[PDB]
Amino acid sequence: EFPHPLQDSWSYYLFQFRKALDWDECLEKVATFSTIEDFWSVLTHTVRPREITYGKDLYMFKSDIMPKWEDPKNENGGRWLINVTARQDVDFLWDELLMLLIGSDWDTDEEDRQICGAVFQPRSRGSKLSVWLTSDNEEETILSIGRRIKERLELEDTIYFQPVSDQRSQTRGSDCTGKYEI
Amino acid sequence: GRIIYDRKFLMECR
Ligand SMILES: C[n+]1cn([C@@H]2O[C@H](COP(=O)(O)OP(=O)(O)OP(=O)(O)OC[C@H]3O[C@@H](n4cnc5c(=O)[nH]c(N)nc54)[C@H](O)[C@@H]3O)[C@@H](O)[C@H]2O)c2nc(N)[nH]c(=O)c21
Repeated sequence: EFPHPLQDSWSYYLFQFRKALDWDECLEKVATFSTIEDFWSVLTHTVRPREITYGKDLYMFKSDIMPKWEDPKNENGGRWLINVTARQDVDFLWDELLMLLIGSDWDTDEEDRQICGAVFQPRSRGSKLSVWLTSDNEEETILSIGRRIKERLELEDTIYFQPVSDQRSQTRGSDCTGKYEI
Repeated sequence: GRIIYDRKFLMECR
């Protein structure tokens, strides 16, 4: 039962808001894993997406990449944004998404290179899953990644690619477009 | 060589 090594080492974080903490101070690293076995153990020992309280978020990023815009690997990037519908199981969405990422089940090496991490954000008004990518202008690769996400997550609604600049300038509470859409 | 695992295999490990 020698462990199965992953293409990358990943770190798993919880975002928990408390009063008078800066945004990044609300993040805490709860695991770093590098094997299939340890990947599944993290999920078995942390809260399921369907059980999480609103506004408490899950971040899974390649270990060398901090889960914030300020990281060199994120600052010129963007995210595929997925708006969860009432009929969808967020446990399925999150598990399929993370399997796609940690298993590196992309057609090409180049797509894997774009990947920074994934984010689950439970919200009252509609939950969101995101995949953060290192660039905002590798159109062809960004689009094949978006297409693969939709396939694996069995998504029907349009997904949106939003560069970090647009994320920064987004107002909390505004009701959704992207540089790319599919 | 990029290390690749499909969902069938990952789930079998789960
Ligand atoms: C990814 N990111 C986000 N922020 C910042 O977080 C805000 C909400 O984003 P969000 O994506 O949670 O938006 P909503 O769901 O509309 O928020 P909403 O549903 O209103 O809140 C979700 C949860 O986040 C909490 N929260 C929302 N805004 C802030 C904030 O500005 N500071 C802190 N400490 N907590 C916040 C809130 O209490 C709740 O627990 C953004 O506008 C950025 O200012 C980041 N700041 C930096 N420096 N670097 C980052 O990488 C970064």
